[PDB]
Amino acid sequence: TGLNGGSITEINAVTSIALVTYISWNLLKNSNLMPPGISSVQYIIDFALNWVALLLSITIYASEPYLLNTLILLPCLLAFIYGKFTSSIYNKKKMITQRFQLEKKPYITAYRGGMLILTAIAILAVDFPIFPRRFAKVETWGTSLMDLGVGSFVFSNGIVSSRALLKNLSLKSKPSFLKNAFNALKSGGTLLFLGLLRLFFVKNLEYQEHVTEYGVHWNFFITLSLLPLVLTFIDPVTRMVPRCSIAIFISCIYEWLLLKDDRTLNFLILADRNCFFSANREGIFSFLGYCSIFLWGQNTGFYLLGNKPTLNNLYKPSTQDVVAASKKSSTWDYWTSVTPLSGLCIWSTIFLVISQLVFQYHPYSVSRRFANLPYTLWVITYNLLFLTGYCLTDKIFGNSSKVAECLESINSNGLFLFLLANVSTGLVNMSMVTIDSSPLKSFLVLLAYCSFIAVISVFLYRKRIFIKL
Ligand SMILES: CCCCCCCCCCCCCCCC(=O)SCCNC(=O)CCNC(=O)[C@H](O)C(C)(C)COP(=O)(O)OP(=O)(O)OC[C@H]1O[C@@H](n2cnc3c(N)ncnc32)[C@H](O)[C@@H]1OP(=O)(O)O
Repeated sequence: TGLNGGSITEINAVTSIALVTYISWNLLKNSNLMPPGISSVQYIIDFALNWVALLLSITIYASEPYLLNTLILLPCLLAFIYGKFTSSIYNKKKMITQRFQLEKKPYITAYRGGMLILTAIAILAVDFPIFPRRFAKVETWGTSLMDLGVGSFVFSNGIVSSRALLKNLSLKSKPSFLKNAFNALKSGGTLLFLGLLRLFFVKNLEYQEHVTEYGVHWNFFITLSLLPLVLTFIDPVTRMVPRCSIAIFISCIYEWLLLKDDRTLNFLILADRNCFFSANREGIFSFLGYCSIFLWGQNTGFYLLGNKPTLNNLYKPSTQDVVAASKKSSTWDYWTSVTPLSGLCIWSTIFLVISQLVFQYHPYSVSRRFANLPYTLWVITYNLLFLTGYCLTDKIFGNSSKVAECLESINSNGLFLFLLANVSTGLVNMSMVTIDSSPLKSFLVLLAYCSFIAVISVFLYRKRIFIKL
């Protein structure tokens, strides 16, 4: 680390392989040349498309992603054409009779699985000399590949956590104010406990400082735990204003406070670590950006988790039908009641136009350490623009009415496999010296580790075992 990072135009090219391989898998599956029953060929193809391709893209072919993105796509298209040439239900009454329910979407499963796979690879890949130094994290100002996961995980959690509000809306009795706090504590208990355990153990660890990231005591597992508890209190205010109008206000207030004078920056950068507040400045101050990211994720998760469009679902959680509203509908309810793709396109366009003008006037640059406005804009725009393609692929190929096994397996056992991967890298880091390894040895070690994780994950999934911590 310690070097200025790369650019966005390289990060996009490096990370597009996750969507390219998904499209290739869909094409190959629809080519109909594969045998119907499960076999070794299916597992080999799945493992080569999911795990190995990302490993090659991150490490060896990092200097030529455009050449890698075609050798996977073209043969599958040729096979699809060959199969198509060689080869010899939706009802409106159902939609009328259907009520409002939650549904499990496949592209969300793929989007969650790919991020976990990439995180699991890149956690260990950073300790070897074959991993380019441009992708390592940067201190204060700068952009890199490893500064995006921290925002992406918060965005994904915000997207998912809206189904609780959608479900509780159908309830005929309002839960008490003290009951939601208990629910939030129950949801965040394991993360809070694992975060607190590190404070009691750092003294025994006596590892490197790394204080400048979050502080002496603060941690990411506390930031993830405290968000729902704080956002519980916000609902009475949202009774009067839309949810996004709170994120906008918070972002504007924080940016005005940062750009008003240089005193705040001087305190944040040069102040001595004397008292508790001075020893955890960054962890406390990045909360005002993480809250905005979480709120925007929650707002985005309103029109994706349903099974049919409802009334005013672009900005409000609602279950009212639009069939009765279709009689002499106004010009507002016609535009603010959309299918998932229509909402995603509108929000992507608005955020692109806002960011393209914000980036031309901000004197400073992106900074994860403080989580200022440009970082949030970049994090949100990237995720919206990837979800748009992920959703469009399903509509083009027509499967909205399962996905590769290695994606579902890693999606169904997230936290446990994350901890297992962390322990594995911790073991390899002490079983050998990494910085003095030859490239072939490094590649073999990475391949063996990937195979071990994949085998364990699939074995847990087949036998129907789900571990909740
Ligand atoms: C493509 C890549 C793009 C981004 C590309 C950018 C770069 C990407 C990083 C790369 C650069 C290296 C890496 C940097 C970053 C670090 O180096 S480190 C980052 C730090 N990471 C962490 O701390 C891990 C955080 N983990 C968590 O927040 C969570 O525990 C997990 C593991 C993500 C998910 O946990 P969980 O929510 O308990 O999971 P789970 O119970 O399975 O699901 C929860 C809910 O979702 C529901 N659900 C699940 N699937 C679905 C579905 N398909 N539909 C609907 N609902 C669903 C479940 O039914 C459940 O519903 P409820 O029961 O809540 O009602």
